[PDB]
Amino acid sequence: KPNHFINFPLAQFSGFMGKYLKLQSQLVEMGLDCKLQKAPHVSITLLDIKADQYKQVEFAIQEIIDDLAAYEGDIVFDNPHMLGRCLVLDVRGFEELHEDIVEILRRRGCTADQSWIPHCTVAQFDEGMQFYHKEPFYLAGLELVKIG
Amino acid sequence: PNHFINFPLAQFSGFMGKYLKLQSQLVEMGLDCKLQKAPHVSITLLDIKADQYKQVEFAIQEIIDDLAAYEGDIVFDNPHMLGRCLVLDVRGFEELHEDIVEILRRRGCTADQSRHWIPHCTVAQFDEERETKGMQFYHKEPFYLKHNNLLTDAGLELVKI
Repeated sequence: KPNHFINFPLAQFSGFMGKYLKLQSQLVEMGLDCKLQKAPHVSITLLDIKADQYKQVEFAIQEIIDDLAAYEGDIVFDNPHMLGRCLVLDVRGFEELHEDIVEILRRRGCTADQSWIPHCTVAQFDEGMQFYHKEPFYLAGLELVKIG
Repeated sequence: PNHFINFPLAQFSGFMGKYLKLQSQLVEMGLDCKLQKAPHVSITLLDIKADQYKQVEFAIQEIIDDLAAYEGDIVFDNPHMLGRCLVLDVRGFEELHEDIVEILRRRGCTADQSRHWIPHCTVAQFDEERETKGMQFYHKEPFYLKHNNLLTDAGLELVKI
């Protein structure tokens, strides 16, 4: 606990990438001691899973993908802020997709953490920034990825 | 093929401003490259055994004592590809290089190569022999030692690999 997680890659959103790299570029100009996040994403849910349950996760993901039009709407990124040692963005528009895939996962006997604040990691620092992107999700990007 | 003598540039806030702005442009274009964190100019490479450290420190110190002979302008320009790294050309360390090499040799340290020495400042290293977009950098740092600052600063260093 945890173990793997279900990921939503943001690298595809050329709109989001534009202002994301711009914010990272800004971190560099200030000369902060940071590690820049290379492949920006949003972790939809953590999992505690054994390899003999991978297929379940597939079907769980498969189910959401099929009914994807239900989860259309706007994704918004805003309010940069610290989260321990990470600079992070607030993500909003994945709440419905989150709680659905958690049900399905538990109904398949996948422990998936029900209880969740959706963020996007920007930079890891060793020890008032402004950002806003409103992304039309509209009309498959979901991965099982292992930690880490 | 062993050790090198280093001139760190991080204390030059003027140079640093422009060098971060250049690195920032790299990040903004989204390039697969690893930025350098402690910019520096390699002054010479040497083949040194760990019992020649004392004699290296002494050469470095011998130059530092005559640092006023090298006062002038470090000029940084021409961001260009040099192998896999993006790299700035550096000018103003030519005598300092010659001299510390001479010192190091009579101290019995083997330094430099027979090939022409060309001094650079590394901006970023790429993954696979990438491309020089029309990158543009120019800066002139004054290189002088202070007189009303007995707090002095940084300078030459001997580093591993």
